[PDB]
Amino acid sequence: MPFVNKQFNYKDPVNGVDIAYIKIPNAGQMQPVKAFKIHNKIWVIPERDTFTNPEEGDLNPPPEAKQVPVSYYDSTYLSTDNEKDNYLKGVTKLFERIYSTDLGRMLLTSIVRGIPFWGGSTIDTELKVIDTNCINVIQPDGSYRSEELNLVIIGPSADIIQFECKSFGHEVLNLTRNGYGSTQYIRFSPDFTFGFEESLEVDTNPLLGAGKFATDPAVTLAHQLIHAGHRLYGIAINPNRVFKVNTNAYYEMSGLEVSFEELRTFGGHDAKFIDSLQENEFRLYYYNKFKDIASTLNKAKSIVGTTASLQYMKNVFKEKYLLSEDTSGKFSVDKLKFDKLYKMLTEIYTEDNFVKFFKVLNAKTFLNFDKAVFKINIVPKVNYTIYDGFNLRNTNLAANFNGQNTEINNMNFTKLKNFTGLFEFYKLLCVRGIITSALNDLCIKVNNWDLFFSPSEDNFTNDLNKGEEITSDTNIEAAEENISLDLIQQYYLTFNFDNEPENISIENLSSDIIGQLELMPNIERFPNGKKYELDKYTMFHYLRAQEFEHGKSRIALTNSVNEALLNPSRVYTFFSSDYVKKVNKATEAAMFLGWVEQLVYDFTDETSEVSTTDKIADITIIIPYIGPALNIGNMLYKDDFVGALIFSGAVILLEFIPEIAIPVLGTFALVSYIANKVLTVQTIDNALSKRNEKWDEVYKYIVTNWLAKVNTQIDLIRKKMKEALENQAEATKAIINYQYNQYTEEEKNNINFNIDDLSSKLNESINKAMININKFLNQCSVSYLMNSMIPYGVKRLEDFDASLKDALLKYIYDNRGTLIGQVDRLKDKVNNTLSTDIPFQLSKYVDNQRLLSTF
Amino acid sequence: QVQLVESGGGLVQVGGSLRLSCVVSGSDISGIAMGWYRQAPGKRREMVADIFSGGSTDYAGSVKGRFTISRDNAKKTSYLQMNNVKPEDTGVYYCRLYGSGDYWGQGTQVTVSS
Amino acid sequence: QLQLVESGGGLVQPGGSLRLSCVVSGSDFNTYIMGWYRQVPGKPRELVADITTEGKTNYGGSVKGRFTISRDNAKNTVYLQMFGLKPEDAGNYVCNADWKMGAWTAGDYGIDYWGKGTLVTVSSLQLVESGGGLVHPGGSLRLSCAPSSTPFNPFNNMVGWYRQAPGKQREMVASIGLRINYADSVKGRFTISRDNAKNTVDLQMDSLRPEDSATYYCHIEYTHYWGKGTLVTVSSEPK
Repeated sequence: MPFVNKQFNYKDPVNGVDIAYIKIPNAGQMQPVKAFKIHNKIWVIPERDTFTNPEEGDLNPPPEAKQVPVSYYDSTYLSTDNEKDNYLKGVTKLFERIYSTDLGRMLLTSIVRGIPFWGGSTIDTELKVIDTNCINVIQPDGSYRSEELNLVIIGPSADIIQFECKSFGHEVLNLTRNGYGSTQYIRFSPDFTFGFEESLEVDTNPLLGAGKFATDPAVTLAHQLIHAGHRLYGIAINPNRVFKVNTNAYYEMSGLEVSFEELRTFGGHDAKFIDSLQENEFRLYYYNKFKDIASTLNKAKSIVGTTASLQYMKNVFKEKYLLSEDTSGKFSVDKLKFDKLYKMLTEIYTEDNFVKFFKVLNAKTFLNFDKAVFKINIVPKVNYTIYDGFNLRNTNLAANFNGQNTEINNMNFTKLKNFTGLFEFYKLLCVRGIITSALNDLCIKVNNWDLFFSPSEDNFTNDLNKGEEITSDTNIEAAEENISLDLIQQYYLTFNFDNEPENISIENLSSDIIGQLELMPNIERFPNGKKYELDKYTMFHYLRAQEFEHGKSRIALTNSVNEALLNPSRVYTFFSSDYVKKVNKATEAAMFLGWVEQLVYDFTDETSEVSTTDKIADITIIIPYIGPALNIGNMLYKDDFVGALIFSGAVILLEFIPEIAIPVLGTFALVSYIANKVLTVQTIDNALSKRNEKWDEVYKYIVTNWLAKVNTQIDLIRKKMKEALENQAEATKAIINYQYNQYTEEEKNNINFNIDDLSSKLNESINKAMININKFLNQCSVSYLMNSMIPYGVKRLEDFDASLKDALLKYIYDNRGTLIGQVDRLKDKVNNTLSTDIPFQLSKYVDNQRLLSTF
Repeated sequence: QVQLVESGGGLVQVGGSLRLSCVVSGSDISGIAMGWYRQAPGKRREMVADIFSGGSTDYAGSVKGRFTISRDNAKKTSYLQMNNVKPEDTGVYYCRLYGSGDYWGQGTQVTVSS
Repeated sequence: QLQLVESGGGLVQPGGSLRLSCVVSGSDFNTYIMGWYRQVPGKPRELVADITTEGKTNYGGSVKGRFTISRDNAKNTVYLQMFGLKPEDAGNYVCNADWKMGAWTAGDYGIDYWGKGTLVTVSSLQLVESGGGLVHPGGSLRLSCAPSSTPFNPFNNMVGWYRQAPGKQREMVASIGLRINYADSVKGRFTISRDNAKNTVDLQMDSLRPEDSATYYCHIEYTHYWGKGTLVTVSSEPK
């Protein structure tokens, strides 16, 4: 029952079975490397990946910096035996952790079942292995055997934290996306992880720790395993399908590369960035590719290069693709079994669902970009357990994701140099001097990943304007509700945990297996250092003004952004002028503790203010200082912000106003069926049901647009407010500490100040503020949805209803002969149904108790 | 009901160019992928090019750079431009609509001649 | 499920000796890998010594022959004999019962047993507290703290009462300075106050609940001044 049923040490002797030197497909001539078979069809190679790609043999930083927020290099990592032993144990521990969850047990079983298809012949009737889905296993006597395998975990390439799933290609076959599948090579390290900021959780967890949290490497590995799952079943989305962004405006990222395959794999809100028209195209496409496999098995009359029988191999693929087989031996794809399998691989196996099973803190979206790299070590039980990861039960790390908090659990996280420099990739944003005064421009650099995600309109497609023929055939969809924990359990119960495919004997391949990694689209660098001359101070200027670097002078707060940007000893605050005065005053040692007491009260009071309002649709609270914290709406003052918000609604928050384009909806054409009452009536019922679906389709589309175009904007402001609050705490702490350090050693001894206590209390206050800010911003996001996007859908939908009503009434009259005895009842039904809107229910489209309880 | 009708094809000189065409009737092709396949005698039918509704494409490795696939949602058509044709290209070509059924064109011969 | 109770800790002088013992409640004590781990606040447990089911011993890199671990199976007890104590040996000494399960240990899964520990301190103004005890739910207790200076009397400054239950992080219960603040869980039930004559900060606790059970500490805010603590236990009779 454990996934890894053997203890593996790097220096264990080879046995040619599960501990051996192996060779993998290669462009040139690789030497054998020591590897471990930790489970049927899965090997681990504790080596840096200098093998799989011949253009990637050097382990040093590259000439051109990778265009990624966090990268890390160390040519000496994983070069010693002890590191390789620790690497191996880390990976096996992580597999056990994944396997210990119902969801991971199901994913790993799917991976073992997902043998690459035997499509290596070009003969129409022959089953044959593809050799790049194999390895050579050297035996203790120095001979070798060849074996099929599904999955290899290997150490990273030069960028130690670039984790990804690689595989060898085919001259004609695109194995990862044509339904065949291919052996997957994951570059992965258990020895490092990412740090991310998170503030969404403060309401459920008000004592959430300060600073960065670490991603649990189990989540990270599970993410790569999910890609490996798609690719083994040949249903990966082509990497030329990317979510393209606008990059022209000053506030927009210079560039961003996020694949559809990535959005899918993340799940949650991110996967909903992809509209139904594209979703359904994919699903129909993979369905047809599975049908071709079934067909190819029906045409197969022989098998070569193994003693395994044709019956055995056909059966392996029956099970892999969950094909149906009739009593005559003929394979087919059942639509319902396919939809289940495809839904499990693409919607059940997601990062977001793994996070739910691990009960860990994790980024909620790919747009919550990693901010740091940490050295970790998960092998010792005192650091990390298979059931609890870092959050060890019955310790202070059990609650509030404390185990993942890199400041609280600092013995487990060593922060490394990020080799992406802070302004390696940036835009230069300059307030024209004359705006401030002729005086010099106020120009600041802004890190690429601090800018706004603005998705290209090309990403959102629909066929809403497309007419539709309605027939007596109901052609009516089922509900298809969102992946619940109960649904997952029901997949779990179905699941085949019985009989993995066997390790069969195949004939020996050549000593060097020739292979080239799958051809990838080339990616153009995005431009860098682009300069914008602006006629206003931006949120980026307001935020930068709140920062300070290393120095000797006493920092002073100022209510002037301009003063702060110009003087490294001056820091902008949106707090009151009384706070400025109180925090900046020379304070004698006898009044120090009273002064800190007051500042913490004032800091809390200022950051906890909430105004209530009845004058805004779907917004019942306002946090006024967001106005001057970030120059929202370019009004410098809170009164200006509260009023502006009442006057214009949630739109004043946005850096850009989305297009939400809903065309005239395609009209329904009804097939007539003279001489048949039941079919004519069915056609009227079908019209009305499809009209109900039409409202649902428009709403679902609008939500996708809103999630991607609007909610993302609000999320970033939410993150900048947390940064702004942190900046105020750090500045206030630096000033208080400077004052303390002016005192004599007698006064300090008497006072016995603990700056850690102050940090804690301020962090507590920041959490309380963020509870209010998150609730507020949530309201704004949903209000904007409710009041500025959805009504465009509603108007078009009511237009459609009105037209349909006329169509259906004409149809009843034109068929009143046939309908004789049924004309009046159908009139009422048509009239009733089409006289009232189908209410928008947000809960129907998005699952997040955060955005839903606003509704 | 759904019909795919191909046109074009025939004999072509090595190194030459040839365009195959297909028109879909009985269905819109908006939101549905399409593709071209080929099958040489005794051999398994293989995908040659794919094109998704939004225009993105995929190619068999060995035709990339020589073949281009295109579609027109408004006209419900697909075409396969074949340049620098090689003896390996000879066979029966088929257009496909990746819809809820088995939607294939009739099959059209392309013979590459030296 | 096993209970583990360590004894033997205390204050020791650099160079001095200690003998730790742990008695385990349960069965098949001789089934377990017994260990001693050292833990300091804000840090992971760290192995000091452990002993296999067969009596085989293992020691941390800092021990260097100074300590001896031993087990007595007929008494369900593990021992750690310690000599030449150093300032680096200071910490909570926690006994561990672990065992093999397949390729892993129960410790690796996370399901193994740990005691609360016995504290080891190594020697080189202060608040005192009192008024704790055992009460039924719905009962009352009054907690009290006083200090035991120049140029300032920081006791004059803001003072807070805190709570900590084993395995859980510390929390504030109430603070009194310019303002009186209460934890949300405690509002309407507890009252913090000052007695100038008596020179005390007090915490009246009414309508006590099982969940109030914890060691309560007094503190001068934003300083390192902390009291030793006073046990508060809210429980009904076993019946």
